[PDB]
Amino acid sequence: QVQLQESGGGSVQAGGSLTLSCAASGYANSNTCMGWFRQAPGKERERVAAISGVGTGTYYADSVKGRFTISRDNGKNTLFLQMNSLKPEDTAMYYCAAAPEGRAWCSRDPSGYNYWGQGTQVTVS
Amino acid sequence: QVQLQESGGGSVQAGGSLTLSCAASGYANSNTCMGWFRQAPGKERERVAAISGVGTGTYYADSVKGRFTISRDNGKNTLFLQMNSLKPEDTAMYYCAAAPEGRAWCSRDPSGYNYWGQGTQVTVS
Amino acid sequence: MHVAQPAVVLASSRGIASFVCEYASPGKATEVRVTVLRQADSQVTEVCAATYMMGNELTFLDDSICTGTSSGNQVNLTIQGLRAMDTGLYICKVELMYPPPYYLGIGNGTQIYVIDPE
Amino acid sequence: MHVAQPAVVLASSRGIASFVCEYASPGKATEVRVTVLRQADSQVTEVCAATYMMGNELTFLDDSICTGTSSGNQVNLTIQGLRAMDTGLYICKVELMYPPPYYLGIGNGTQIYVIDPE
Ligand SMILES: *[C@@H]1O[C@H](CO[C@@H]2O[C@@H](C)[C@@H](O)[C@@H](O)[C@@H]2O)[C@@H](O)[C@H](O)[C@H]1NC(C)=O
Ligand SMILES: *[C@@H]1O[C@H](CO[C@@H]2O[C@@H](C)[C@@H](O)[C@@H](O)[C@@H]2O)[C@@H](O)[C@H](O)[C@H]1NC(C)=O
Ligand SMILES: *[C@@H]1O[C@H](CO)[C@@H](O)[C@H](O)[C@H]1NC(C)=O
Ligand code: NA
Repeated sequence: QVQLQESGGGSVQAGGSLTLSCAASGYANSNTCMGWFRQAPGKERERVAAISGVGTGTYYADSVKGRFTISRDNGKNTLFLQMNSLKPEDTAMYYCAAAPEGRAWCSRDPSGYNYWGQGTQVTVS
Repeated sequence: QVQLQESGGGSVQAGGSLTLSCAASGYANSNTCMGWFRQAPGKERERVAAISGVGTGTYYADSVKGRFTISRDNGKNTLFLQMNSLKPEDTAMYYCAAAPEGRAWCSRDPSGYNYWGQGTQVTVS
Repeated sequence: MHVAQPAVVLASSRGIASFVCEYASPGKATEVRVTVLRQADSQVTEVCAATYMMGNELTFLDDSICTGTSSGNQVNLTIQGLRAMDTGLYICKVELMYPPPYYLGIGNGTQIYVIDPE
Repeated sequence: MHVAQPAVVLASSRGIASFVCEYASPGKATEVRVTVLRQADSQVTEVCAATYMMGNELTFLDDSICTGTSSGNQVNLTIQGLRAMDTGLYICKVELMYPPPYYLGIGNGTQIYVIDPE
């Protein structure tokens, strides 16, 4: 089965920068949509960014449009979230998700992602 | 992959009885709809009977309603068609079909079945 | 999308098990497709699917063990001819198909318990 | 069901590849779901999916590389942002979802060839 593990999270100052990694392992079909979700204290998981399983196709939330960037390495083993111009509102628990193996197109709701990572905290002063 | 093979077909007299078997093999999900189709010389494949993947749910064609019965063994390895009061019109090439693995509900059109058997002839005098 | 349904339901001696499946429709949806997914032994099984239409009565895709009637922004599903081995988690997937935009909802699931008479 | 589509299509320098996908609708279908399956290296990849209501424009399920517009009983699909490694057989699955009965059609597939500029 597919297993995701986050890294590169931590606390930083406002207007700062961070890069979150999500090492994906045990893929039968590596052409699967992956995305990032953030959960604020109490509020539900909203999708920040997501990349298509086939071809170059990045999709972002309006709240992080331009400031955030989602990317994949050549092997499609590791998923990255380039976070720039971090605001206090970006403070949340960030999770890296993946669609059902083979599903290249990306769901907006978190119900359309089967595999999830344990999660990583990102604080912004 | 799933593979189906028919048996127990042959020529009989009018108002006779036959029992067709369809030994199914290589199932990841055994809870899948199976059915029987017949093809007359020239005319297309019409569904005679079909059984649900989940629970006891048999569905028949009005032409064979009451005279034909579809059943499954405990293991869901072998599919049976109990044919009684065979009329000359029943004379056709009988095929045992199966829906996509996991599809419990039964299609009426043969297009909604992925796996087919080689076939077996049934003649009625 | 939020999708609520009973946690547990007991099937009758005959093997009939009804359960509601309500959904918090964000937009004025006209077409909605309710799909019953049975999850057991680490594998999913599509039991049946029903298309709720505005101007029509709830219509199930060809022949299935499922019956039921819609009532506003919820559906009363009725699974028939169940046996002991069918006992599993019956997850209720809801989709707002038309008009756009597309919304997906998947409930926690109704654990339907079944017993064979004698 | 019979589903026809181009045998081969070349992707532009930018990486856009359009192709038609017509189907011989037996019944008076209202809802049709077109799904693009990319087959390569003995594995299937669901590229995108869209629902086509007869009297309305084509709508794709959430965010995908696919765009297009419907016309009667055929669809003009447009896959964007393709690269060299995406080169494969793009099979066009059609499903008459509503009203019953259910019909499935899978075409031979469009072999979309792509090369990276410099
Ligand atoms: C859910 O529905 C159950 C059975 O449905 C009823 O009988 C079938 C054959 C149809 O005629 C249908 O229109 C009827 O409603 C009921 O036993 C049960 O009470 C219903 N539950 C709720 C909460 O509405
Ligand atoms: C398929 O459509 C292609 C262009 O895309 C269409 O027109 C643009 C301006 C947008 O409105 C877009 O949403 C439409 O899908 C054409 O280049 C191509 O020739 C069309 N194919 C055929 C066979 O006519
Ligand atoms: C589903 O289970 C979760 C526990 O993780 C709970 O918070 C939620 O209320 C449940 N939903 C419903 C509709 O019962
Ligand atoms: Na379906």
